[PDB]
Amino acid sequence: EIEVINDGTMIKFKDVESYENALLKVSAMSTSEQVSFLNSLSFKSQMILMQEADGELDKICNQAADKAEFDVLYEKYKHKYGDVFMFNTIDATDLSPYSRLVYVANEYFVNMKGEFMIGDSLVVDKVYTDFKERQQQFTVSTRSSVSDLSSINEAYSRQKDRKVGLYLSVSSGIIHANFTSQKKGVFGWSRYSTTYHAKVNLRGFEFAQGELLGYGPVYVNKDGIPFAIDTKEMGGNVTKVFGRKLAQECTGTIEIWSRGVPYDQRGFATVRL
Amino acid sequence: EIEVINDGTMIKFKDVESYENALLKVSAMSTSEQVSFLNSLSFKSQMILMQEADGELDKICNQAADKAEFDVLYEKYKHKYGDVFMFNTIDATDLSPYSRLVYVANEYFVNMKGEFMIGDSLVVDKVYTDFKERQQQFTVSTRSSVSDLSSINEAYSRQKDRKVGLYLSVSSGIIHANFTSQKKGVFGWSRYSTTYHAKVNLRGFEFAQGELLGYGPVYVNKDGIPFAIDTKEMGGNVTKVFGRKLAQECTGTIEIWSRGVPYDQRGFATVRL
Ligand SMILES: [Cl-]
Ligand SMILES: [Cl-]
Ligand SMILES: [Cl-]
Ligand SMILES: [Cl-]
Ligand SMILES: [Cl-]
Ligand SMILES: [Cl-]
Ligand SMILES: [Cl-]
Ligand SMILES: [Cl-]
Ligand SMILES: [Cl-]
Ligand SMILES: [Cl-]
Repeated sequence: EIEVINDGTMIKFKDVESYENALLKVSAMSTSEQVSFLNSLSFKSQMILMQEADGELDKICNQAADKAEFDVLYEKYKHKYGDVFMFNTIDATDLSPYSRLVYVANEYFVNMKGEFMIGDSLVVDKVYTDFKERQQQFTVSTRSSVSDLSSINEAYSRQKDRKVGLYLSVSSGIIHANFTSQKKGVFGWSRYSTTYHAKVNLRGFEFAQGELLGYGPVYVNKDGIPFAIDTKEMGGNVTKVFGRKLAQECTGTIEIWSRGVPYDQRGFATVRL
Repeated sequence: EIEVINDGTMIKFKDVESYENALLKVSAMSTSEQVSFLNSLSFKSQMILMQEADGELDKICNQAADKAEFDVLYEKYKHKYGDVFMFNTIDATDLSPYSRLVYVANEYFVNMKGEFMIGDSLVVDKVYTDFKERQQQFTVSTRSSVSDLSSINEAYSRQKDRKVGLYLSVSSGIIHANFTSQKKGVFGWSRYSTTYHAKVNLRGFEFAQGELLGYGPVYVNKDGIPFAIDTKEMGGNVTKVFGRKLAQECTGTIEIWSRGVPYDQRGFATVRL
């Protein structure tokens, strides 16, 4: 038996067996079935609040005309849900509220204080102290990592058994590029030959164009001119004069992929030279 | 003019113009053309050493019968190249030596001490203090991150505009699962409905099988039995009784992907419950 006590503010189970059984039966239902089974019991659990919280976040993203308006709405939203729920302290672009619960499926029966009862025993369910405790791990290593536009002068894409990079530096107006590629073997990562592919869009820039039809290498103006680099097969450590600076600042973006790293998985970087 | 002095141990350029020109012309050549142009000058540069270092690492991976033998070979290799070159201090599976040079294309002309000359001026080229200084960045954010088998009880795949996760925890033998999914909007990440896909291979495990043909939910033995989970469309925060422990330890692996995150980009995790 499931009993709603303390004027619809507490779920009480007969014993451990009743609780574990109700958890299995309720967690196996569809969201609508769960919402209706809880409506049957006239009990608002943390799960019903999560439905509401998620519904309200989706509506805030739809009514907000601009960032400043969203910021006003979202501050009120966080204040509203930021006590029962927890927000992402690592990535501030992740807007969603989170359960504080370690034993996640208990969300169906815990109340607004994270409580439920087994007979005369009160269970204050196990919670995370902070969001960082939930995502905490001893590892630094990942299967895959691809750089975004917040990476400065360094673009990479490390996949499961192939890596590619484009590293930029500048000495007296001369821009140096390092094209890199590795393959995962039985003993680890080692350099291997590949074809490099880049998409360069830079301001105040001259490209060090390679020899073509017996003309060049020559500095070709690419000031705000997007262009592509599709090399021939080369080693895993290629060093090149990438170009020169025409102005005080050389800004823009770079994208890098290879024969082994597909365009979809290309690495990005903002250029500041 | 390019002049090899101090009995083939130093490259001397006439002026800055000669150096910048030779750097452009040499960096635009093919690897073989560069190796031959340097052989023409009877000068061994850091570039020729990198060719040798890379060639020797590839040969060590081919002659090593096992890890312990490689370890003996690779210790001697590191000692040999670990002064002129730099090894990866962050990822120990990355075996390759690295240039200490900031201005990478200078590898063609720098000697074994990272030197070259402009007339009577000696240039001790700019180097990185440590490997960490080369990979150093202020950002924590990436475009893409996928967990590997070193991630314990948490598998994820965060792509450019879609995320998926499978988080496991255990309370008194009852295993709790959290299936998560987010989409990137104009204001950031928010929850959205998707179809989840998992590949589970666990020891000492009973799966909490959902209702099928009016039978269950029921605990089905999956002790060392690989099996798949292909859900129907569900929200971005699904909580489930995943199963139960049959023994003292529940170990194995989990793989997670979704309708938005393709199988290729599926996240991994080792399970220890
Ligand atoms: Cl009452
Ligand atoms: Cl990006
Ligand atoms: Cl400069
Ligand atoms: Cl090209
Ligand atoms: Cl390849
Ligand atoms: Cl001499
Ligand atoms: Cl992996
Ligand atoms: Cl346990
Ligand atoms: Cl299934
Ligand atoms: Cl989708």
